[PDB]
Amino acid sequence: GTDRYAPYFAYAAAQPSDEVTTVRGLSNPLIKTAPVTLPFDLGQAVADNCLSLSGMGYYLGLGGCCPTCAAAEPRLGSDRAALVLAYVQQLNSIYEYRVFLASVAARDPSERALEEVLAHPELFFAYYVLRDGRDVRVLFFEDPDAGALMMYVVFPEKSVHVHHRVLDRLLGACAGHRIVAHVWQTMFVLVVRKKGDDVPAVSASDIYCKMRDISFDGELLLEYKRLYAAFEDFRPPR
Amino acid sequence: TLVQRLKLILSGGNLRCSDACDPERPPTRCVFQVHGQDGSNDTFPLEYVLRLMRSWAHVPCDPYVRVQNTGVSVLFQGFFFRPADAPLAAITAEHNNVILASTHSTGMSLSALDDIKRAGGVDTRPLRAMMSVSCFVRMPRVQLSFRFMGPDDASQTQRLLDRAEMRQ
Ligand SMILES: [Cl-]
Ligand SMILES: [Zn+2]
Repeated sequence: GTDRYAPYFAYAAAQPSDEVTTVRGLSNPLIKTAPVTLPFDLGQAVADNCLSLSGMGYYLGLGGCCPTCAAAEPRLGSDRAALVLAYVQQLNSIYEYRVFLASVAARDPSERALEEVLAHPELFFAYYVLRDGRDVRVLFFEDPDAGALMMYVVFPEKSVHVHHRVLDRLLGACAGHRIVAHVWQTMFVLVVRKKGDDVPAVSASDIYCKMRDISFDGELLLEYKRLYAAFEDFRPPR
Repeated sequence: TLVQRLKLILSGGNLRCSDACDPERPPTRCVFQVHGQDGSNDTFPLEYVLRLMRSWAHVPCDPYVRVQNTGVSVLFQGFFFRPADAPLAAITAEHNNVILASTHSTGMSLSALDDIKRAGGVDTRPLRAMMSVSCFVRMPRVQLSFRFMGPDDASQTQRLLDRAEMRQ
């Protein structure tokens, strides 16, 4: 066997001031980033974990050692008490959020489709969190392995980096929804679906009235039509 | 006596410790209880306390620490022997994340830790690569990560080992 630690522990009992500095000194993590494979459940990522998706591969790295995380750190350095209350208050007013509503407008512009979207407020919370930390596109489809609907969060760039604080907020706001990272036709997508709450009584008729007054960008609605066409034969696993 | 040392080891962090052990006859029962309240992000020096328990005993043992989600805080139960049925994290050195739901628990014994250390090609030289538990209390869940930590300056650690070798 091995007893190589025995001379140190005899010394550590005699020198307490050295024991404090030795324990505190063990701060540098040996593994700063580890490879992952898609489909990847984001629920496997802890509070300081960041997700990186690229042609270089898929990685679950430590935020404290990550340069992409460090750059965004002064901008989103924001309390949960006001964060939880923020997307709850912003659920009442959906006018500025053109990207979210345009997806509903392009797919099915009826009040019955808007009734079903507003029935799952956690999906707007997912979009709100991912918007802050930017140019994402949402797609609503029916869950064939659950009368509930699932959301696809399509990323615009060939390179993707989800901040450790951003996915901490994302998982927290969507407790009751499973978030899995996928790749479909060179596009990185996050599938937000029900796995198994203080939310306002959403008036579907009032937002539907506002939708008629709102003038959407034509190029964004056709983009959604093309994106919905591309994600039809996706078939995400359970 | 061991609680005095454990409180000193954890003095740097914000982990509460609860207040006799015979070196010739070690107890099968729980030796220590380390608590971590909601919101906290403190680190537990797992490998260090497990190896400290091995040096404390003069009779062959396999020290074990159980990590539980009490549904309010994180619980770290200390043992000189892994109790029958006690859980062990199936983690590797690279893949070390464990998410604990309310009332659920995981654990780590020195022997199982040594197997992980050797399988991951990690350095066995004293205090060069030490496993520590990084815990994030995100209610109702307890997020754990069994990461290997090294010193910021290895030249300082090698000199400390010489000081221990000198006094022998
Ligand atoms: Cl999925
Ligand atoms: Zn990062």
